[PDB]
Amino acid sequence: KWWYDKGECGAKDSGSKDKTSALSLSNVAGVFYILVGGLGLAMMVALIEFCYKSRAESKR
Amino acid sequence: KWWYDKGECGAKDSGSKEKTSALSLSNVAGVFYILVGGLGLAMLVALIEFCYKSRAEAKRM
Amino acid sequence: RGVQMLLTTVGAFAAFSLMTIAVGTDYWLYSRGVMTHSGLWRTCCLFKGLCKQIDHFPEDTAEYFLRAVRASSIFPILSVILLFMGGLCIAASEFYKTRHNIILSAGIFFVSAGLSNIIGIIVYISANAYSYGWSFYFGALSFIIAEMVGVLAVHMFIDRHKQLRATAR
Amino acid sequence: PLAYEIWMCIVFAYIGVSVVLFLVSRFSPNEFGIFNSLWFSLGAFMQQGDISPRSLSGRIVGGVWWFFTLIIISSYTANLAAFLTVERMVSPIESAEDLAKQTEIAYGTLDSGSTKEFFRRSKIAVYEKMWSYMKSAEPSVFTKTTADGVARVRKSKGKFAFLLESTMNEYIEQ
Amino acid sequence: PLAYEIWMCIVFAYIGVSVVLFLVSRFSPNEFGIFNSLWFSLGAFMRQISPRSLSGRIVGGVWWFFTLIIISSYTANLAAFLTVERMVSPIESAEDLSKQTEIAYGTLDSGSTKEFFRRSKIAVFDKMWTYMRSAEPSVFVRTTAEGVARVRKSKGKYAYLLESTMNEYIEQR
Amino acid sequence: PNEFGIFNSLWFSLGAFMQQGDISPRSLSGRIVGGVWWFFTLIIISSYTANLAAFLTVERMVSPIESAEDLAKQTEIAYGTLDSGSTKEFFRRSKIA
Ligand SMILES: O=c1[nH]c2cc(C(F)(F)F)c(N3CCOCC3)cc2n(CP(=O)(O)O)c1=O
Ligand SMILES: O=c1[nH]c2cc(C(F)(F)F)c(N3CCOCC3)cc2n(CP(=O)(O)O)c1=O
Ligand SMILES: O=c1[nH]c2cc(C(F)(F)F)c(N3CCOCC3)cc2n(CP(=O)(O)O)c1=O
Repeated sequence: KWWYDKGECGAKDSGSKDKTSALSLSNVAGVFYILVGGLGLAMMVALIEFCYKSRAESKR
Repeated sequence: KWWYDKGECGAKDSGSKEKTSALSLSNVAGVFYILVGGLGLAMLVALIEFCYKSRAEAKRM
Repeated sequence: RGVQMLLTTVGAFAAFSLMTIAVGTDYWLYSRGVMTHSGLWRTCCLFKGLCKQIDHFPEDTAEYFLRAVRASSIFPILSVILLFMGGLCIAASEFYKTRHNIILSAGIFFVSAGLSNIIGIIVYISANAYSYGWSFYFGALSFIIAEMVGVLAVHMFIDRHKQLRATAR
Repeated sequence: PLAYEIWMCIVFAYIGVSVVLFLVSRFSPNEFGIFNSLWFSLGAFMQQGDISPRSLSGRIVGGVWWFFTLIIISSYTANLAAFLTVERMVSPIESAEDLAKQTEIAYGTLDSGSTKEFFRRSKIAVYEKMWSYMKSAEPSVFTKTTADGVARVRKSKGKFAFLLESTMNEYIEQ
Repeated sequence: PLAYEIWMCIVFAYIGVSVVLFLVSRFSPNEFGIFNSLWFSLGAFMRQISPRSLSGRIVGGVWWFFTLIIISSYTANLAAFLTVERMVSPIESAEDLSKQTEIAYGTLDSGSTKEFFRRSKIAVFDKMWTYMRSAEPSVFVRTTAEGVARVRKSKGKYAYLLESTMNEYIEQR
Repeated sequence: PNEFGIFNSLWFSLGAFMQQGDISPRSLSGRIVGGVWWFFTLIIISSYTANLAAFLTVERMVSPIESAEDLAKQTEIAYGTLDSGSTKEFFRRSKIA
């Protein structure tokens, strides 16, 4: 009652598992972010260059 | 007591030798040096070979 | 035609100006025993306001040779001299273009000067052994502009060579 | 794992070698374009690769740049392997012999009490070495109050530790 | 190694970059085709044809660097698992016996331990006594060494509860 | 076709077995057989790389025995003294734990 229920902390569950005995994710999300950023950048560059090529070809 | 324990060196063959260093540039600087040397070698070889090719084309006519 | 030549000339001028600014001051920054700036010859702390030549070359033979190269800026000063000579050659080849073969040698000297500038940047980075100053970024951007101006110059040279080969036939 | 500053030099050498390719490929085709030279420089920068040159000079520029970046990314692989080997090193402190085995992270007790009398009147040579460390520390590791030691540990970020009773430690833990 | 859930992220990014590569390659009016673009994305994923559109080639190059970093980190993390080999115990806290039911646990058939679990007021230990008193089959052993042989022949399926001093004594034998 | 020969099929199997590679197929079935075999042997030789790295990491482990605390820290390699003498009397009448 007075050391566990009265206290302001949670259960002794270091977290999900016992320790970090498993896969890394820390760099993974950031490299996903830079991949999505480069993908969207190259997609918009491809879109504007195809728009410029279509405007040049339609106007000879 | 007065030698191993009294002193300030509490190493005592410590297993803790983490030393979280990323990388020294000394492993990279000489590799950059041989890169620049190979690039300059290739530049001068290409220049002398095209100079001899232009000289042979001017002499053959 | 002339617009690309003028763009190459002003790019070479801006690259030479940023190279002079990189030679001048604020090349690197290192917090000494407060922060301090350096320009590969002297150091200036942030008493306060004074400056002093902190380019002390003493405290295998490869370490002493690398220290001798890093001392007195052998690579980037000669690189800037080669860039000035290439700019003078480009200014001499811009007007009264008699022979169409000196432009290739001028471009080769300009690209070799840029390569020596990159090698000197590598030497100055290896001599650092915590942030960086503005003139290192300025020298890097001048290297970028020098590479782009060299690409534009050799593109104009191969266009002039193609025009000469078309007119000779 | 490598740096945040060598990468810009790698990109600078990359674009310089692409300038070399666009120069010499148009100085003697397939690599006539600036995208062709940049794309072959990218293919030489990675392991795999597309358009094979036939010249002496272009192939020797590729051989200079290519084993170079091979050794670089192999060193990246080995360096990341070394960092992940560091990532699963020694478990945290779990015994008094763990405190005796290290000297980087310091520790202290209260300046007075039967806790200090336990170490002062000890007979176990491990605890005798602990009292030798606490009696000869520079500066003094002793705090006047308990909350002073709590603030000393909380302002340490893994540099100073404190010894106390188990009930008080479990209460301050909660 | 390196992923228990991020494999689906890798596959979804593979399909997305394949769709982007097919959208660039087959919309310019050779390398076009949805199976050709998918197989070139497969060729970019592992080590060992090239586009000439100079806009989806940027996508292929960034995916190619991306999976190069992936396989480099894969080699590094696999070496990290093969290096240390510090396997851990599945049970850490006292509530872990209440948290799972695969690995069984028991006490002695007679003694103050069974009265402690029987007359307990904690709901966690009440659930423990409900599980042990209604266990199928009987988890109660006769003697101490019988429970020791039951744990040693369990291979990580059944545990025994006793005093701490006797457990630490048997632990050092 | 291009992989009509037995040497062509064996050579493409060798190219799919290593990292690098030559003659690109165009079929659905041949490309999916290559995709099955190729990531397979990719994981195999990556595991070879990591396993050899682990073995060389083992190769530079703990230095040999150099102190009595090194003897106290291990239990795999046993040790003994003579059955009689002041050597055994030194350990019998010792005070250091
Ligand atoms: O008789 C004693 N009874 C004590 C009882 C307690 C408490 F647990 F709070 F009841 C404590 N604390 C534990 C640590 O945090 C500060 C207070 C200290 C005590 N001390 C001082 P010691 O000699 O250093 O142990 C005594 O002398
Ligand atoms: O007074 C008691 N003293 C006891 C002392 C011991 C010990 F000292 F450890 F030997 C033990 N064991 C526990 C494990 O090792 C084998 C025997 C049982 C005891 N019991 C029976 P309980 O009712 O189960 O506690 C008592 O009644
Ligand atoms: O008085 C003693 N003088 C001793 C002198 C020697 C020698 F070094 F050869 F001179 C030795 N050995 C060293 C080890 O190899 C066998 C012979 C033993 C001696 N012992 C027996 P300890 O008590 O076991 O030391 C004595 O008692």
